[PDB]
Amino acid sequence: YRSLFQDLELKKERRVILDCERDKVNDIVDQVITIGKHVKGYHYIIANLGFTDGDL
Amino acid sequence: NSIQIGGLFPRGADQEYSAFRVGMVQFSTSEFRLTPHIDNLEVANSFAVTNAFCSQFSRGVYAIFGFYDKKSVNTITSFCGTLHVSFITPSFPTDGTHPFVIQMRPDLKGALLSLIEYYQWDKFAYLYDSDRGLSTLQAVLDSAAEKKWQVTAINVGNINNDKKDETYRSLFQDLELKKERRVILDCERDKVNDIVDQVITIGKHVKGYHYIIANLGFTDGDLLKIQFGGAEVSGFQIVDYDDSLVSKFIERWSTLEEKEYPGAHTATIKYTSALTYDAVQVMTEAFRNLRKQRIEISRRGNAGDCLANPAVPWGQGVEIERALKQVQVEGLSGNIKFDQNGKRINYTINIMELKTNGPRKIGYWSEVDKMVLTEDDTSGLEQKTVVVTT
Amino acid sequence: NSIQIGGLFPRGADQEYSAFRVGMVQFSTSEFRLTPHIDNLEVANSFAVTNAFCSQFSRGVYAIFGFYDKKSVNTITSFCGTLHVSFITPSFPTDGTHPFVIQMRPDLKGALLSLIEYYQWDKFAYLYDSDRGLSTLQAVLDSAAEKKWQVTAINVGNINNDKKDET
Repeated sequence: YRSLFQDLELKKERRVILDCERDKVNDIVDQVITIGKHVKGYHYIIANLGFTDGDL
Repeated sequence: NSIQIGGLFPRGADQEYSAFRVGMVQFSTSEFRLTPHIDNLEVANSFAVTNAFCSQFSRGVYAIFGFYDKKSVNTITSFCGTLHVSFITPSFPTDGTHPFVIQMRPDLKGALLSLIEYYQWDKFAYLYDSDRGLSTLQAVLDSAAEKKWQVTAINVGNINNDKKDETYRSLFQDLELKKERRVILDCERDKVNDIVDQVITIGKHVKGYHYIIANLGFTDGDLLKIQFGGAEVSGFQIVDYDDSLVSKFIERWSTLEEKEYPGAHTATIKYTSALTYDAVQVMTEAFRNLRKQRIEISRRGNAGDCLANPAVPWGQGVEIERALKQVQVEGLSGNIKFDQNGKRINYTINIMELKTNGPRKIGYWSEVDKMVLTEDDTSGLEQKTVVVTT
Repeated sequence: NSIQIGGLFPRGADQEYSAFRVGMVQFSTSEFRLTPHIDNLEVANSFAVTNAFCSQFSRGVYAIFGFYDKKSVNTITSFCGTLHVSFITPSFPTDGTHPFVIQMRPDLKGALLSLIEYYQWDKFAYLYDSDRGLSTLQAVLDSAAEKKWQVTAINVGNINNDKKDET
């Protein structure tokens, strides 16, 4: 993941649409927390019906 | 030879009690047996402290040992300053000089000062908890007078566990008005971890922020949770794990069964417990020094009431302190020496920093040599400063 | 109905004890009269404090009176809290809600902050002794954060009286 989001930094992406399973959503959000890219200036879109179901 | 001593401990200080028994095992000798008198009374109640104190005084103990509250420190100083009973302590150093008050915890403030001196901060927020005493705050303010600092001190410690939440978000929002990038936390490890977690949740651990954790437990707390945030983090370590004696300590410390010694079966250890384990060594070293001096100390154990008026000090106990301060041996904290006031001297503390690979030392702060960088430091961005012919 | 009471007057506080005598005069009544147990001991010495305290406790006095040091506040609070014995003081108020504690000093900090607001100050020095406690310091700093101020606090009180001039 850290290798992955670093790659996003080269494009300096501020905008990402995740499309993953309830569990993968959790792990991804967690890693985003650890790398801290949940700060203002980023944005996300969770492509599933479980958006409320997720532990946001 | 039986040698009775006290054994005060706060409830929930299990690691320290375990390490204490470890001290009893490691340094036991046929020449004499130490005779601990364990008491797990709460530190919060000064009256209870008085109770245990008079109780062990009835025990006729030649020494007493344990932690103390900021609320309780004056009591211990009063009695030990009264009955001339020596008292070693892991806890924070006394703000004032006292007789019979040995203290295991190195003064920390000067290293903090030099640390700020290195980063050359002009202005910063300063959180603190009342329980360790505000003396550090008095120090940083005194420095602020000379060094011209616009420090913003705040106590977080009044907050309830029940609503320790919005109070934080409200707090850091207040920091935003000054747009502070630089804050020194000064809290106990639990509230340390909580505040760190809140910093995580609010996300203010990205690059461009910085922190300074004012305690010896800088490695003891989790930092993995914030290691990757990009904000720089640095602290202190009284206990180098790299030390051969220390790694040797780890070799067995891991081995101990969790049942018999809870909290002990781990790769690491809190510095405080380490200070306890060292303290027992110091005590025993002192008693070994006494018998060699052939100094009789067999005072009657029937000391009677500690409230006795007039209170009469027993002289051999007064002599004991004279040995205690003069004692010098290695410990988990490394070399230890005392002043005539019983404060620690000739000590030095490692300056930790967290890095993406993991935590690392960068230098050491002597009390006399102040800050001293290691040569371990590498280099900056060498672009070969692009040579340009003309 | 004579009623035994404690008496813990710090040494050198003569005017206070005299005022106590006047108080005994003004309110004396046939229904009951107080029975002071007057003592003049150092307020700093928590040991002696506990000594006289348990001494009057042996008397089983139904009330106790005297001052307390910042060093000793924890003592008397710990005892009245433990022994459930009433006590009265004119010493500076505790920061916490302690049972069986009476105190004649109104809190002064809010009026102080108010006075600050009246002058609409933004920056100032703040000399302080450590004796009455740092509560006012914590307060003025708290207001300093919110009101956006520039405190310059200094602990004058630790200075030795011998060279007390050069400092």
